Amino acid sequence: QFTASRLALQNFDMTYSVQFGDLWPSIRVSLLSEQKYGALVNNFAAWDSVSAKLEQLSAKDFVSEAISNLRCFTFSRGDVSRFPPARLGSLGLMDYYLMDAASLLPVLALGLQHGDTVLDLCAAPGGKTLALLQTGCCRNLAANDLSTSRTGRLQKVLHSYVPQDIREGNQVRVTSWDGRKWGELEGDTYDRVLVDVPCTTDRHSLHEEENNIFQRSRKKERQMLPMLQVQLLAAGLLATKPGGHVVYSTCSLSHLQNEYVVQGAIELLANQYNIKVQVEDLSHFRKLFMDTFCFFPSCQVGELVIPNLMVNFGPMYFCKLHRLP
Amino acid sequence: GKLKRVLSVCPEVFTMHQRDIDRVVKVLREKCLFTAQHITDVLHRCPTVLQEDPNELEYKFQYAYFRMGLTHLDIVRTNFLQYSITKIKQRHIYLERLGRYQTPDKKGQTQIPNPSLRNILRVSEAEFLARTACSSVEEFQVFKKLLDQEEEEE
Amino acid sequence: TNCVKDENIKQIVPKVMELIRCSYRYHRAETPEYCIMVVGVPNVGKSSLINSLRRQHLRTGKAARVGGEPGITRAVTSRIQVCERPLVFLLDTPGVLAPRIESVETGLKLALCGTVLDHLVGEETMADYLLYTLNRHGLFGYVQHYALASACDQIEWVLKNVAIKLRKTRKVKVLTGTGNVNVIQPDYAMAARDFLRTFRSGLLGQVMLDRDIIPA
RNA sequence: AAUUAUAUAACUUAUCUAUUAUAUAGUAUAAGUUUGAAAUUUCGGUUGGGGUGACCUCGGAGAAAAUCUCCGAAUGAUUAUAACCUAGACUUACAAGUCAAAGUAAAAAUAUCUUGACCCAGAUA
RNA sequence: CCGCCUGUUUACCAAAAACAUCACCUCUAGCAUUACAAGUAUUAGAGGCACUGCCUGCCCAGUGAUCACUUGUUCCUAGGGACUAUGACGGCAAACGAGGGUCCAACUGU
RNA sequence: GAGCUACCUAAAAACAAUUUUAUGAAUCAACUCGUCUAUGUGGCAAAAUAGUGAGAAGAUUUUUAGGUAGAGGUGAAAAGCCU
Ligand SMILES: Nc1nc2c(ncn2[C@@H]2O[C@H](COP(=O)(O)OP(=O)(O)NP(=O)(O)O)[C@@H](O)[C@H]2O)c(=O)[nH]1
Ligand SMILES: [Mg+2]
Ligand SMILES: [Mg+2]
Ligand SMILES: [Mg+2]
Ligand SMILES: [Mg+2]
Ligand SMILES: [Mg+2]
Ligand SMILES: [Mg+2]
Ligand SMILES: [Mg+2]
Ligand SMILES: [Mg+2]
Ligand SMILES: [Mg+2]
Ligand SMILES: [Mg+2]
Ligand SMILES: [Mg+2]
Ligand SMILES: [Mg+2]
Ligand SMILES: [Mg+2]
Ligand SMILES: [Mg+2]
Ligand SMILES: [Mg+2]
Ligand SMILES: [Mg+2]
Ligand SMILES: [Mg+2]
Ligand SMILES: [Mg+2]
Ligand SMILES: [Mg+2]
Repeated sequence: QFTASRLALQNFDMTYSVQFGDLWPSIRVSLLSEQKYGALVNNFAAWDSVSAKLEQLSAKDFVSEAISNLRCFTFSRGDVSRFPPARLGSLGLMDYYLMDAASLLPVLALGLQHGDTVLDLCAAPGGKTLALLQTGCCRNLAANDLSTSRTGRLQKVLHSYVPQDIREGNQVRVTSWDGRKWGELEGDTYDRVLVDVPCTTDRHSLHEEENNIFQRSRKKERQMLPMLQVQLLAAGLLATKPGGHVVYSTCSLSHLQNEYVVQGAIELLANQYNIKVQVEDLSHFRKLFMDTFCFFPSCQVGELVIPNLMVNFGPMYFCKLHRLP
Repeated sequence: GKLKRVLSVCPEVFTMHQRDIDRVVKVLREKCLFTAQHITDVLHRCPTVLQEDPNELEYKFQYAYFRMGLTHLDIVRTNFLQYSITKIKQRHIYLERLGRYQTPDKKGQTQIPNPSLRNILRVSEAEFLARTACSSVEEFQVFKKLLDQEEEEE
Repeated sequence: TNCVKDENIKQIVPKVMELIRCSYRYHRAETPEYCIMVVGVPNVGKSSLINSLRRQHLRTGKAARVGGEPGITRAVTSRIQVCERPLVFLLDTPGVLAPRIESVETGLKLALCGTVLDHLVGEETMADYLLYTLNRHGLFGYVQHYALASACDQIEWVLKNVAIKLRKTRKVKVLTGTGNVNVIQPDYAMAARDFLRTFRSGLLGQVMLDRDIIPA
């Protein structure tokens, strides 16, 4: 009677062991040991206060160091130290958000520009959605999540981290509707459409026990995930204005669920709707964050930040798609 | 000769109170369930066992027996008790997650060849990492730190 | 493969592994246990193959009833574990021949090796076949084993010699012209069995019953 | 499985003797702890019947009020801190649950938005 | 085909492939005046298991070579001392059987 | 309540003929058992009859008196036996 985590571990061994070859051992200890958190400042009240204290702890912003307007603090290579819990600031806004450094990369790779309307088709609580608010280059951020409970969390996160003036009536907008239906609701509307599809959440499913995608009863859903992911990605691609950019991000490493999904979407969009979407090179990004990330350089489409005990930031897969017309 | 080595390693066998001597033996026989002859090997092969809190000693046996699959004879023949729990947990767990070790199921079957218990502990850290685990030294050092936190947060 | 002396039986599992890798598994793609199934005609060692692999890999012991005469294993049984590392199970099934064998000769050969109960053929239209092929193929070994005078190609003669050697006789009713009479006679039937049972035991030599059909 | 367990076994502190410089011995008993021979009691519900799963209370939407189709809650943040008293009613097997004039008192009207009985234990005054 | 064999059993639907069995194996016990036993480890008790021959797993510090290093284990503080001279598995043997399948001969009102 | 039955203690009995040998060997009576079929099924019988069978110098069978008692006894384990 294997538990949900047992099945998830069992299923991963047979598949991933072939995908990476001899890196599975390394990638396997990382998922079962612990995670590494990267703190993101709120940029609204303590833009300086939190930065000074964190530096005294020896934590350094990896984004700022790489450039050598998002700034997220992470510890040095191989340092296992933790971040003191976030606190409420003088202005009434939290000091910083603790998130997996990898989650920030998609946002950072989305090439945000000033005066750009941005859509989060499946806006998970905080995470990438909060980071987009941190950057000032937004006009009308939108967020959606098929489930209503998580959005309730999303509103609290925004409230505690975003001043009311910025999150005005039209500045942000939270609607709990289906994502695939979004293909019709809007069209050629949002310049940037960050689409993070619901995924297998490898790291989480191993540790997580409740609501695990690998439960036997939930078999129905697990098989159909690639189909649902394609539809959600298709909906976002239709919505993006001509010449717009979208990023497809996923938490897992299953090639069937990361590399084929984007290629699939391209073919379905190529044929049914007679549109062409061309991928954008991220190799320059690859070379920039070598110091504080561990990714295998064999991904045909997109990039994939595998975990590693030295770094542990992961697992993420972010692909950038530009709509040529 | 058995007394000679035992006395040298553990001079206080004669000087320890009857309480400590009896308690250690009772665990080995009443809880660990070592045969009469095996116990003598434990006393002679690893004299230091006589100075370990009975409960602490019992844990060490349990960890091997249940969470490693070693038989009673395997524990005795390999001088397993002489090692320290801290080192045992680090090396075994490291492999148990790398996928280079597996706990025999009910049937006693394992789908991978577990490396020799000598390889787990007897060899040096550099030998253990290079051959049994084929891993870099740094990653292990990082793992040791993480391991401790889990104990603290256990 | 030779089941009794575990010849070449190791190679089977790697080939099954490699062979499966090329194929698809669909519904069972997630199961980690590789279950394969053994079939064939009776008395080919089908049940023995279970045991030979059962021991060669798992080193456990016999698990399927191995018997000389056809029909020992009747129904499709449950799985029998064979290996642990690939975790390979085997399904054992009863021997099936055909609803209709092709030719009278193939059916005659198929009885030589012991695939079909000999009394369905009589054991007298089959002993003759041995002498033919044994002499034809040149394996003149029965003469030495049965201390026969010299090579021959007549069942009534060889079975006369074999019967005397084994000191076996019957009381058989013969029908003469003045009425039935019971006369002691040498066991032609018993010699045929023993002549068949020596051949099948391999002490009469190695044979290639299908010859000049394989070359072509 | 739950609750026990001077069955045996062990230790520990007393009690009672011996001794001894405080001390190691024992022990017609009491109090603990460990071990467990035993003892007592039980086997929720709904699901052609058997694996597993699941589901069992209340709230929101459809069918449209009988079973079916879907979402959520065992709160959450905001805050002006929202008093006492008392007509008439709603709802309702019981139980629990709703609304509220008048009067008085604080202040200088306002709480906005979206749930578990009894017993028995507590905490402070 | 199964069980080594003579034995044993579900008085009253099961006589057997079950049970016992010599042989083999593991565990426990260093001892007297009521069992074991008026005995003393070539003994006694508890329990497993066909025997014989044949086979192979474990395990058997490493490298120099009876010698030195590297290890290992401990302490004193990353340094300093102290110490370390063969198998658990299979494969098979005649004889016997009111055992369970099968064949032929003879025999017959089946 | 062990006059049945299970096991035990003490004191006693029985085993022809034939062949092997020097025996839990062989053929087969007495004796012990109960394989297969038929009859019987309120029957002669609350387990028998008639045939056919297994053992038959042994771990055999039988006789007498004693022992173990229900939270138990006995058990070459059938959860058998204990009127
Ligand atoms: N010489 C020899 N005999 C073999 C070999 N394999 C099996 N046998 C013999 O074949 C008989 C066993 O057949 P078995 O393994 O039961 O095969 P089966 O096909 O499953 N039997 P069935 O006829 O019931 O279908 C025995 O007589 C056994 O000695 C082999 O490799 N060599
Ligand atoms: Mg009421
Ligand atoms: Mg009023
Ligand atoms: Mg027998
Ligand atoms: Mg007999
Ligand atoms: Mg009966
Ligand atoms: Mg009887
Ligand atoms: Mg009988
Ligand atoms: Mg009977
Ligand atoms: Mg038996
Ligand atoms: Mg019989
Ligand atoms: Mg006939
Ligand atoms: Mg009596
Ligand atoms: Mg006589
Ligand atoms: Mg006799
Ligand atoms: Mg007889
Ligand atoms: Mg006889
Ligand atoms: Mg008896
Ligand atoms: Mg039984
Ligand atoms: Mg009675």
